[PDB]
Amino acid sequence: ATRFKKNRKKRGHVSAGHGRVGKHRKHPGGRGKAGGLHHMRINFDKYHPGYFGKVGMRHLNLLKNRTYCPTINVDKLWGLLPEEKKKEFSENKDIAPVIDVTRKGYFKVLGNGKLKHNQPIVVKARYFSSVAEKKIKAVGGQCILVA
Amino acid sequence: MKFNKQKSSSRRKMRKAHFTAPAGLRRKIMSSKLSKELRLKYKTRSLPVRKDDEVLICRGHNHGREGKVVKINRKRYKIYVERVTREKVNGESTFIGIHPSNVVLTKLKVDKNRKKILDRKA
Amino acid sequence: AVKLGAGYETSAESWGTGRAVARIPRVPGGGTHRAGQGAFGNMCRGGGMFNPTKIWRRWGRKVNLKEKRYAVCSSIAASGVTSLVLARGHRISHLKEVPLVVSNDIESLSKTKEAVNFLVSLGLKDEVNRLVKSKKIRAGKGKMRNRKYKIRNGPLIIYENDNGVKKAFRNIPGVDLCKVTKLNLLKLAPGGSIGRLCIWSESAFKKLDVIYGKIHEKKVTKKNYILPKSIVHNPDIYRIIHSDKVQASLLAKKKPC
RNA sequence: UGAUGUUAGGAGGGCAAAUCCGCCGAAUUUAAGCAUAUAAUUAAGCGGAAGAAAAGAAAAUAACUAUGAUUCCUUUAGUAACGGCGAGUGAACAAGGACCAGCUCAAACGGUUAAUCCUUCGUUUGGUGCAAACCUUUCGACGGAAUUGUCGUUGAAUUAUUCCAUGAAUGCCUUUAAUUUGAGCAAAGUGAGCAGGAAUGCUUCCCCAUAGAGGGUGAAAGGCCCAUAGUUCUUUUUAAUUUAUUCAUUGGAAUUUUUCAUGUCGAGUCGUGUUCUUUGAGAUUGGAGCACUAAUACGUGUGAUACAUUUCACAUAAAGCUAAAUAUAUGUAGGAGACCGAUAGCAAACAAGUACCGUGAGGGAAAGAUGAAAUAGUACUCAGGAAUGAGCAAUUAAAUAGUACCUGAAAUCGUUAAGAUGGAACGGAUUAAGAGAGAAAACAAGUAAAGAGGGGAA
RNA sequence: ACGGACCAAGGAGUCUAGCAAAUGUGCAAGUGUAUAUGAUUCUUUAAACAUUUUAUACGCAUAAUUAAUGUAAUAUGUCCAUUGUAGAUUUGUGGUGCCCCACUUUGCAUACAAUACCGGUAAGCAA
RNA sequence: AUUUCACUCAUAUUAAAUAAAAUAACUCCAAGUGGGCCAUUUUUGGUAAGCAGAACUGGCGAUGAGGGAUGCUCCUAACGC
RNA sequence: UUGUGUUGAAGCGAAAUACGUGAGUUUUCGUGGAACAUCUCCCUAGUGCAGAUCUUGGUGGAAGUAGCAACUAUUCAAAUGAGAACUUUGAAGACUGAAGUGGAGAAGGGUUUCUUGUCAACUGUGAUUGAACAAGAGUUAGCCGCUCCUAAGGGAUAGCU
RNA sequence: AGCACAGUCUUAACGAUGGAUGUCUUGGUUCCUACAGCGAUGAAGGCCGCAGCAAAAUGCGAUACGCAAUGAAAAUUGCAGUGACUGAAUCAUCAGAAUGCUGAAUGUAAACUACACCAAUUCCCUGGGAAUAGUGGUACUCCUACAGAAAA
Ligand SMILES: [Mg+2]
Ligand SMILES: [Mg+2]
Ligand SMILES: [Mg+2]
Ligand SMILES: [Mg+2]
Ligand SMILES: [Mg+2]
Ligand SMILES: [Mg+2]
Ligand SMILES: [Mg+2]
Ligand SMILES: [Mg+2]
Ligand SMILES: [Mg+2]
Ligand SMILES: [Mg+2]
Ligand SMILES: [Mg+2]
Ligand SMILES: [Mg+2]
Ligand SMILES: [Mg+2]
Ligand SMILES: [Mg+2]
Ligand SMILES: [Mg+2]
Ligand SMILES: [Mg+2]
Ligand SMILES: [Mg+2]
Ligand SMILES: [Mg+2]
Ligand SMILES: [Mg+2]
Ligand SMILES: [Mg+2]
Ligand SMILES: [Mg+2]
Ligand SMILES: [Mg+2]
Ligand SMILES: [Mg+2]
Ligand SMILES: [Mg+2]
Ligand SMILES: [Mg+2]
Ligand SMILES: [Mg+2]
Ligand SMILES: [Mg+2]
Ligand SMILES: [Mg+2]
Ligand SMILES: [Mg+2]
Ligand SMILES: [Mg+2]
Ligand SMILES: [Mg+2]
Ligand SMILES: [Mg+2]
Ligand SMILES: [Mg+2]
Ligand SMILES: [Mg+2]
Ligand SMILES: [Mg+2]
Ligand SMILES: [Mg+2]
Ligand SMILES: [Mg+2]
Ligand SMILES: [Mg+2]
Ligand SMILES: [Mg+2]
Ligand SMILES: [Mg+2]
Ligand SMILES: [Mg+2]
Ligand SMILES: [Mg+2]
Ligand SMILES: [Mg+2]
Ligand SMILES: [Mg+2]
Ligand SMILES: [Mg+2]
Ligand SMILES: [Mg+2]
Ligand SMILES: [Mg+2]
Ligand SMILES: [Mg+2]
Ligand SMILES: [Mg+2]
Ligand SMILES: [Mg+2]
Ligand SMILES: [Mg+2]
Ligand SMILES: [Mg+2]
Ligand SMILES: [Mg+2]
Ligand SMILES: [Mg+2]
Ligand SMILES: [Mg+2]
Ligand SMILES: [Mg+2]
Ligand SMILES: [Mg+2]
Ligand SMILES: [Mg+2]
Ligand SMILES: [Mg+2]
Ligand SMILES: [Mg+2]
Ligand SMILES: [Mg+2]
Ligand SMILES: [Mg+2]
Ligand SMILES: [Mg+2]
Repeated sequence: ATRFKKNRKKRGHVSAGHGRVGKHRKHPGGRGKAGGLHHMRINFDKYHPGYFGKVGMRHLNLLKNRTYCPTINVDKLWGLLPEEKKKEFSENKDIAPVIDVTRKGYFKVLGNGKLKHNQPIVVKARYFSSVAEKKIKAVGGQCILVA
Repeated sequence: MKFNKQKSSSRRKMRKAHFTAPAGLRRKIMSSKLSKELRLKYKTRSLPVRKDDEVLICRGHNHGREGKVVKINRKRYKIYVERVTREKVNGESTFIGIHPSNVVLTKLKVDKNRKKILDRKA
Repeated sequence: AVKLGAGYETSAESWGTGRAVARIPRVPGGGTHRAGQGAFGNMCRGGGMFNPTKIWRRWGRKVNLKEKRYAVCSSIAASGVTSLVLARGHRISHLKEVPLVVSNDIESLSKTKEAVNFLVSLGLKDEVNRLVKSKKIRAGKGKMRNRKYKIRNGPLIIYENDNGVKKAFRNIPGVDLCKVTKLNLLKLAPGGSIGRLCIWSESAFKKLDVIYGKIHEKKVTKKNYILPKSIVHNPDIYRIIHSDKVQASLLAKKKPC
C-alpha cells in the first residue's frame, strides 16, 4: 500500500535519501551481470565461488522418466501401519505383515535407523540397499523383489 | 433494471433519452391522473392529456384553480389553461406554462381514438 | 486504466541549447498557437501521465481454504454473544435470547406485510425503525458514478429451503438473506465488524451440526474438516487470580518511592 | 495447329485489417569499449483470405505390464542443450484437462458393347405468398466433351441369417415442456399545521410492497408522471407423447460355411557432396542454390557423436479434403466499474481532424454553466447628434443574477480615512503610547412579594 | 560563482516479474484444492460455496554425493534414542535476608571439542 | 597424555591500585561515504610561498554562544523553556 | 457506525479574552445559494511545492518614455456635417517630364469592379474618406484566343527482367 | 462661508481588472458479451446540387431537409402557409419506386465540360399516331462453346 511506503517520510527533504555528493544516476556500474570478472570480481568470488568454467560430460537427450526413483528409510517402515494394526503384531508372535511400498509411491528402500528387536517384517520393492537388506534380515524378516 | 439485465439503470443513458425523445414518445410521457369519479366510470388510473380536456390545478402557485386546456407544447413539456395568464414587460398577455404531472383532469373529451383505448384499459 | 499512448501522439522534439529556452521537446510547425509548446513530460500541459495505469495490476488475492473456514466459524460464534451484537449497533434491548431460533413456519411466509409484522412482534420495532430513517444521499463524486444512496445493515435471515422467504423478506430496507449450505463471510462480517444479528429457522439451526461433523452424513459434511481449538481453556483470568491456591503463593504488597 | 472474331454465356481488377497466411529485411540498445553475439527470425516495405484463418488422420513416440490424427489450458522447466562457455539464449517425450471424426484420388478389377459428363429447347407433380417470388419433383430431343480414359467395385465366387431403399388408396396430425421476437396490463396520500416565490423539508394522521432499480416534476418523493416486481398474448425452432391397415416389385448391404489368388503401393523425386541462411541441435535442426543421381516392400525411412559388420523395435515419404475445443489495439450493437471531472478525461463534452500553417510529404488548436419560468430578456419619463447615464418609473424571491450573465481568490490599480518619512525597505528581543473588539473565571447563591410559562406524580 | 520580474493552477522513487531477510497468521512430516468439474450459484454474483460415490495429477520439503556406470547415513546386542566441559529448570539438607549462597539431584537451548557412519579421492591387498 | 578417588589453596574486604565497568557479547538486514583542509610539535623537495609530500594528537567540515574592532580553523566554553 | 442542511451546505473575505511546542483544529460576522461529513474501527491512491533558463494562463516597474525623418510644398474662400490641416467645389503656387504614379497585356490574385447606403472594430494623428461593413447589379464573338500540327521531352502497347 | 503642502511607503473599508475555488455534466476511458465484410447488378473516397424567405453542420439526389407503403395518430409555427373536424399535420418503421458528374473506371483524352466509330432513339393508343441530336454499345487478361479462313 502506498500508505506505508518509505518514500513518504522523505517528502520534505531535498535529496530523497540518496545524498548530495553521490547522486542517484542511472546504471553507474553497468547493466545486469555486466562487470563480473573485471570490477565486480570480489562479489562474485566471495559469494559465488565456483561460477566460471565448465566441467563434466554432455547428455544430449535426457528423458528423465528413465531414472525416477523416490526412496524410504527403514525408520518410517512401521509407521505406515495404523496404530491399532501396529498393536496386534506386538502381542501375537506367529504372524508378520507383508508391506508393498510401491503401492505408496516408493521405489527404493534405504537403510537409516533402527528396527524393533525380534519383530519380523516382509518387504516388497524394486531396489534395496545392502545395509537395509541386512537390517531386515536381522530382526527375522525377508526382502522380495518386484517389477 | 431491477432483475432483467437487458435494460439500463444508468443516469447518463436514460437522462439522455428523456431530453431527446422523439415526438411520438413525448405524448406518453405527458400523462395526467384521473379524478376519483372518473376512476369508477373507467377502470384506468391515468391517461395522456389531450387538448379539450378540463383540469384542476393541484400544485404550484396557482393551485386550486380550474379551467380548460387550450394548448399542448410537446417541445417544452407543458400545457396551457384558458384563464391562467401573465403580463410581459411590454404589457402583452401570455399563458403560464403548467407541467402535466402537477394536474388532475376532471372531464374528458372522447372520440373514436379514445374509446378504443379506454376499452382496452378496462 | 488509461489509454495506451495518451500524450505521446506528436512528432515533437527539443530545440537544444541556445535560443534562451528550456530543453523540453516542443511541437513543430506554425499558424496555430499550439506550435512551439512543450509536448510530453509529466510536468507539461497535455503531456503524459507519470506512470500510466495498467490492466496487469494485481487486482485479486488468493486465500488459504483453512483460514476462510476458520474465519467463518469464529464469525458464527460471535453472533451468539449478546454484548457483541449490541456493540455493532443493533437495537435488540427488548430481545429474549440472542441466538434467537424461530419455528419452521417462517420458511413459508409470502407477503412483505406479514414479514414486517413478524419482525415487530419479535421485539424488533426500534430495529426496523433505525433502517427506514437511515436512507440518505451520499456526499461526494460517487453520485456521478451510480452510487446514489447509503443505508445501514439490518438482520440476516438464514433458512434451509425457500418456500416464500426470499420474496417475502426482500424489499425491506437493510434486510438480507442467506442459505445454510452457502454462507458468506462478507455478509456475516460486514466491513470486517463482528456481531451480526442473525435469525435462524429450526431446520437451519439443526443442519449446523451435520455440516461440521458432529453427525456424519454423505455429501453434506465437510470432508475431513476439524473444528479449531483454543490455546486457552478458560479466559477468565481474574477468577484464577482470586483462587485460594494462587493467593496463598502471592507475596505481601510493597510500597512505592 | 496457331492465329482471328463488338460471335453466345461467364470470371479477375478497387476499398478495409484488430485477430490470420506467404515473402523481404535493419539499426538504435546490451555486453560498462568492440568486430562473433544481442536487439530479432522484430520495426518499416510487397503480396493473399475468413467469421475465424492455419494445422490435421503417422515414413509419430517409447524402450514400459506400453501409448495412438490436429489444436489449446496446467505442468515438464529457465530443465536437456547453445554461447568472445562471456553478456546472454533455450525446446521435446511421458502426466492432468477442454473437445472429440473421419475420408478421397493415384495404382489393382469391369469390353456381346463410356456404364460417364455438359449446353440449349420442351414437361410433370405438391406445398408457401395479397402480390413479387420460391421450394420440391421424374421424363424427352438435337448438339457437343470424352478411349491420349469419364463412371462403377475396393481381390473374386459360393453358403445361411438378418438389415436398407423404392408404388398405390381408405384414415392420422392431438396434448405438453423448453428456447426466441414483438406487444398489452400492472398496488398504495397529492390529508391536516410551520416556514417558503415554489414541497419532494420538519411535525402529525393514514397505507402498499413478489414493486424501497433509475429518471422526471419550481427544494431530498415506495404511495404526483414514465418505468420497476409480476403476469397474459405473440413470432422462431426442437424435444417427448398421439395410428398407421392391405397389397405389389426392383435393386443394395453386414456377418457367417466353404473355393481359389497373392496383386498394388506417388522419380531429376529421396539421398549424398559443397556453399549461404536459420534452430536449443552439438564431426549440422529445417530451408534454399549448384553438381551427382537410387531401391521395389526381404524395399525404404526414424531410434539426438563421425565409421565398418550385424540383431531388434516402430512406421509406411515424394497427391488431396475435413467440424469442435483457440484468437481478436477493426467495424456495429448491448451492459458495467473502490476510474477522470473542462490546464483532467480521446486531439476533439461546442457547425473538431474543424479554424489556421506549409509548393509538398505533413502539422494542428482555443472555446461548457442567467433564471423555476423569458409563454417573465428590461415597458415609460428626462438629458444627449449619438453611445450612454439618471429616475418620482419597471420584470423577479433576487438584477452587486442584464446575456463579456452561478460562486467570484491572488498578482496589479482607484477612492476615503489614519500614521510614518536627513543616501534602501522589511525583521528578532523587550516594553510604551494610541485605536478597534470583548464578559465563556475576570463578585453576590439564596430569601420575600407579584406576573407570564413548561413539566412529573396522586 | 550559476537559477530566480510577480501571481494562480500543474509538477518528480511508481507498476509488474523473480529472489532473499524481517515480522503477523494457519496447519505441520507434510503443505498448497493447478487447469477443470458440481451446485435448489445467478441485480449485486466477474463474488461466495463444494471436490469425483489400506484413496498413486503437479510443485516445494522429507537425503546426500559423484564427470560418470552409480552407490547411499551407529546396528540387533536394545522402543532404544554416541561421549565430555560449562550451562536454564527440577529434587533433598544447612546459612544470611519467594531471593541469594555451601553441598546434593536432573542436565533444555547453545558454545567448544571427541567419536562413529554415507558419497568422492589417495594408500595397502586384490576373483 | 588422559580417567577416577582422597586431601587442601586468601575470599565479609575481594591473591596489587582505581573505575555513572553489563551503556556487556553475538547474529541478521541495509543506508551514506571512498575530491578533504587547518593548528602546536617532529619532518622531505624547493631561494621561497596563503607551494608540494608524510607522522602523532586536537579541530574545521557537520557548530551555534562570550572575547580577539572586523574574520570557517586562535582563547573560554559546546546549546530544552 | 451515527450525523448536519431553505429556521441556509460547500466555498470565499475579515477576524478570535479560543486550543496545541508545531503541522493544524475549532468558532463569530459578511457574502453565497445546494449539498456536506464521520476521530467508532478499518481499506485504498494519479495524496502535501519557492526554486527545475520548469509547463499553461494572467499581470507589472521601465513609461506617457524610445519614437510617429526617404519620395522639393503648400495657401485663400466655399459646401456638407454633431464635429473638417489629410472628404468635395473654385482660385493660386508647384511636381511627374514620353527611360512618366501616361496607355495596353502575361504570371499571380478572385469580386477588390458598378450604383446606393453607411461607421462597432480597421484605415499606427484626425476622418463625414476607403480596396472596411450592408443591399442589389454587372462579363453577349463563324472573323480575338484556346481547341488542330509538330519540338526539346512525358505516358503507354509487344517483348524481356 | 472656511481649513488639510506635494511625492513615497504602511494598515483598514468600499470598488476596478482577472478567472482561481466549490458545486454541476446528453463527454471520455477500461473491461465483459454477441455478431461480421463491400465491389463491373459499378464499392470506399471526391465534386456539384436540392428549401418561400436558407451561410455552416445534419439529411437527401432533377421525384432532391423528402415520394409510395406499414404502425401510431392532431397538429407543425419565426412570419407566410398546409391539416380529420383518419392513405391528409407530425413521429416511427422501411421490404416498392427513384438514385446527378466521377472514381478499379473500363471507347480516345484531361490545369479541355475536347474528339471518335457502330445501331437513329423514345413514347401513346390497339396496325395506327407523336416526339427528340436525344439513347445504348465499343478497355485489358482469361475459361467453355461456336465460326469460318490459313498451316501441316
Ligand atoms: Mg537530513
Ligand atoms: Mg542533487
Ligand atoms: Mg535574456
Ligand atoms: Mg491528457
Ligand atoms: Mg468534495
Ligand atoms: Mg485489370
Ligand atoms: Mg487484390
Ligand atoms: Mg557498448
Ligand atoms: Mg554505456
Ligand atoms: Mg560506441
Ligand atoms: Mg510490418
Ligand atoms: Mg474477404
Ligand atoms: Mg481451413
Ligand atoms: Mg489443409
Ligand atoms: Mg505445454
Ligand atoms: Mg550455433
Ligand atoms: Mg533467438
Ligand atoms: Mg495428452
Ligand atoms: Mg485408374
Ligand atoms: Mg425563499
Ligand atoms: Mg430554492
Ligand atoms: Mg426520484
Ligand atoms: Mg418504485
Ligand atoms: Mg508410399
Ligand atoms: Mg541466428
Ligand atoms: Mg526416442
Ligand atoms: Mg497425406
Ligand atoms: Mg461509462
Ligand atoms: Mg481538453
Ligand atoms: Mg444555480
Ligand atoms: Mg538627497
Ligand atoms: Mg554551472
Ligand atoms: Mg537571470
Ligand atoms: Mg516468513
Ligand atoms: Mg522447480
Ligand atoms: Mg560398500
Ligand atoms: Mg578364484
Ligand atoms: Mg566523487
Ligand atoms: Mg567550534
Ligand atoms: Mg585585531
Ligand atoms: Mg470538507
Ligand atoms: Mg503527483
Ligand atoms: Mg500545487
Ligand atoms: Mg508556484
Ligand atoms: Mg512586458
Ligand atoms: Mg518623444
Ligand atoms: Mg494618413
Ligand atoms: Mg519639372
Ligand atoms: Mg526632377
Ligand atoms: Mg531622360
Ligand atoms: Mg470602388
Ligand atoms: Mg461608395
Ligand atoms: Mg487612426
Ligand atoms: Mg466586402
Ligand atoms: Mg462567347
Ligand atoms: Mg482567331
Ligand atoms: Mg519527340
Ligand atoms: Mg503629506
Ligand atoms: Mg387504406
Ligand atoms: Mg397511416
Ligand atoms: Mg448509377
Ligand atoms: Mg475514359
Ligand atoms: Mg491542351
